[PDB]
Amino acid sequence: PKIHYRKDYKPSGFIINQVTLNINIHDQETIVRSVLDMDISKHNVGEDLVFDGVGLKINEISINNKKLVEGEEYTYDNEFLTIFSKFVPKSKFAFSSEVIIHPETNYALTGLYKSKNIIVSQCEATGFRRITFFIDRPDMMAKYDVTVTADKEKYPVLLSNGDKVNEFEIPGGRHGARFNDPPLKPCYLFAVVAGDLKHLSATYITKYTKKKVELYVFSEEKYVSKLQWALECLKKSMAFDEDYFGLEYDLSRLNLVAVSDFNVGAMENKGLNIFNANSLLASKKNSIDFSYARILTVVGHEYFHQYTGNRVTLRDWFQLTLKEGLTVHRENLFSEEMTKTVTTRLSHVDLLRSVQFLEDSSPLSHPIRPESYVSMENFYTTTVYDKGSEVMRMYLTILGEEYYKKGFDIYIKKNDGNTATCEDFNYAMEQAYKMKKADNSANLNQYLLWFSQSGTPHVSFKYNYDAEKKQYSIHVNQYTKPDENQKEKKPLFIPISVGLINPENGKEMISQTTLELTKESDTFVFNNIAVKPIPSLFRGFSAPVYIEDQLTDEERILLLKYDSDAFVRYNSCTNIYMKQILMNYNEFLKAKNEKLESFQLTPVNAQFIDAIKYLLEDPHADAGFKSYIVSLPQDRYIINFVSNLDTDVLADTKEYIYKQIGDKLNDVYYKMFKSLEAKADDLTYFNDESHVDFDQMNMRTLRNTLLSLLSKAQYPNILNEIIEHSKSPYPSNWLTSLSVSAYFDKYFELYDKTYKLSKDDELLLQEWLKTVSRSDRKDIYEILKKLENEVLKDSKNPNDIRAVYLPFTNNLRRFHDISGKGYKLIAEVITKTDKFNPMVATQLCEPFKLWNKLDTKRQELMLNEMNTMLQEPQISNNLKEYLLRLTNK
Ligand SMILES: CC(C)(C)OC(=O)N[C@H](C(=O)NO)c1ccc(-c2cccc(/C(N)=N/O)c2)cc1
Ligand SMILES: [Zn+2]
Repeated sequence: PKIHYRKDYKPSGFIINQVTLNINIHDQETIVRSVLDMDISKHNVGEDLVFDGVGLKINEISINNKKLVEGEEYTYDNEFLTIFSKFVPKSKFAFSSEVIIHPETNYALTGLYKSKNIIVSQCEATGFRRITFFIDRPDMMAKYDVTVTADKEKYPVLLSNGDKVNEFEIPGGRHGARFNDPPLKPCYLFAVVAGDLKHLSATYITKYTKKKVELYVFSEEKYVSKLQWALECLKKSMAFDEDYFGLEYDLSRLNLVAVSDFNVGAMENKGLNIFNANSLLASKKNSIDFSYARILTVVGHEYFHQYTGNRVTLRDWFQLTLKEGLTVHRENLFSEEMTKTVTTRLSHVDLLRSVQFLEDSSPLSHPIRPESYVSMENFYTTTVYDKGSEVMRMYLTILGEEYYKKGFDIYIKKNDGNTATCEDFNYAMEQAYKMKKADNSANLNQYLLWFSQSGTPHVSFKYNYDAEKKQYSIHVNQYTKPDENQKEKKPLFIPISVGLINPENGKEMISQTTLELTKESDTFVFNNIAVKPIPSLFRGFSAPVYIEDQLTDEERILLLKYDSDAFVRYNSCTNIYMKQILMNYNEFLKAKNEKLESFQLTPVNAQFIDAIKYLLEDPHADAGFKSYIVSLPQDRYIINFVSNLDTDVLADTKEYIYKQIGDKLNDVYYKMFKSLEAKADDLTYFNDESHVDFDQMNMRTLRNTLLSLLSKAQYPNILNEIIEHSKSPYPSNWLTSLSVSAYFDKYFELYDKTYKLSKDDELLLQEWLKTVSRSDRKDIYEILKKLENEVLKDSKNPNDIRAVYLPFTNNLRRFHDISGKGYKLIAEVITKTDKFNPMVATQLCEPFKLWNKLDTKRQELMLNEMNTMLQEPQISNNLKEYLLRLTNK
């Protein structure tokens, strides 16, 4: 297993100036002819000419139109094509080859493959080598001339990068299309699409140069009615980059294409963005509410790549976070601006502190710029993406909006058209930092540690207030636990957005302030503070850290009710919950360990419950925010704070706490559920696909959250509501009716009803599968078997497989069954999947990421299944490398 180190980057000894492709698609095979106009670089030392090439069937390879002979002129081991230096020209030459590939049987969805009746490519990161020979790395920039030929009635629409410069008929019912793309690009941005595609279209006129841009969104004919929202999102995306960053699109046309089989959400191929259907297609009748935020995010994300990734590209894959962290950040700014709801920011903090914090304390922990990799197909992590985005966001927090826009523009203008590294971005940010602090001595050298240091920092606080002096002090400390990446952790540049709240009237006591913590510890002093304040710390979650506020629950309740920052309120509620959870947890744990016949539990803080009621009953309070405060922290967030977690005890803890709050607030819950119905389920714009109300969807979220709480509590005659709910036109509602009916005998009745509603829409059925998978059923294992036999079968669609199993793995009490049958089940699915799609197989490994955090019994159970998987003879390099690192081998 070859290990690539970041320190070992060297430019190639070769140059590829021009690529000329002929891709001829037939039913049983695809013939790929390629001419590479190449040259010798200044770093050449007379080495062999080595091309990447995986799974290629060689018909003929040549140098300068002279046929090459296999044996003494070249060798091919199905991974590398080696041409011995003796036969490699000393100056400009042409390499050519013809290979046969097989998209119809390519189930790994990398390279060229067939998704239902659409031929589609996916080349990032190392997929182009599966199509033809190439030096498959992002710093090999080349021009592209691409011709695609196929059967006309099966594949009337042909697409590739650049301008379509020719269309022509071919004897035998075939046709061809030529695409020339003069600007240089890395090969991972190459794309080709063929199929019977239908489209929606629009023309966008850019803000400053008034350039006309054609916008096309494609899908199969059956789902062409689900394309409208996507087109709107694209328009919104183009406008935002124009308005915020002053950046326009530079090409004449942009195509968006949905396919049913895709490993991730989407891909940013130049002028030809390719989407997982679930991240591009939606209609109000056939999609749940989450689809609309999802499409906005993903469409936006791939668009923003056009600058941060496509025009300014990567030198090497170790710089991945430079285009991904930055593009996610750009997407967050976009989505927060589009939704105008505080839950947008809250949701991505919620995801970070759950999933990413878990990864960062796991054996898989890595910095956002790793020092090494084996399998590139394991490189695209929540750390690189989501922690990366938070690191990119901190630049904005530190600099402020004005100087950030300055710094960002410096980055774009200086690096446009060439490759870049993380240092290039920090440099640009540093220039703005100098201008902001008004001295060229200031620097951001320490900030670079955010790129190299792994692990989540802990930030803790202590306070002093001198009433006579009117002087307030915040003593801050930071620490990162040592791991396998750094034995010794260094202090980071941590920006702490703070406010001081007067507890007597809830007013701000100081102006907007961002504390710059650059040492292991510091003391921040504030003068003329009239009264002892309650500190509002890390507003907007200004740094990706563990926040230890050391506040009393009384202080937290006061912030929850009266603070101005949405995150700090949400975090205060979170912190109150966590304290309660930890307390009830080893009360239950002690009772179990000591086998007590009787024991006591500490009740939920009564004033806390009162504060929740206060906020819920406030008509001006945000519905989305409301849904968060009545929900306990994610299981994967809680696990970060408990050693040897007994999942049964945690389940009992959550049950007690939910019941405690329910016993006091169920009447309030029911009252709100009924009073919210009118506005939440308003059908006024149900048939307007371009009208999306994120506030209204948040109202539905609240109703479905409340209904779930009421159903679990067996609230009087709540089954009546559930039945009525199932008749709602909104899928979010009638799918909710299915899941909440799990606590009643009408479950399988709604099972059949909702299935009949879902079965004729590919994406809707997958949402139905998710709903069933996450149903709180005691017979969930029997139900899964039913899904496998009657619906899933031997589908290789990643959307189907993920829908059936992933939500189930979040069933705390059932997936972590002490028999280990849950671990056994998913491991079977992983091994089965690994035989045709190694990438999705590692995705299915996610439940195991916390294995060393559980109780000793469940640790062993999980470790056994992982070792069983590791011992599969046909295990992929992909899965093997992942499980080896996860199990510390
Ligand atoms: C949700 C979000 C937009 C953040 O991520 C994606 O939907 N896709 C990411 C991305 O950065 N898009 O711009 C993504 C992640 C991994 C990959 C990827 C990496 C390595 C291999 C493959 C591949 N060949 N899949 O079949 C795919 C492609 C896109
Ligand atoms: Zn991306």
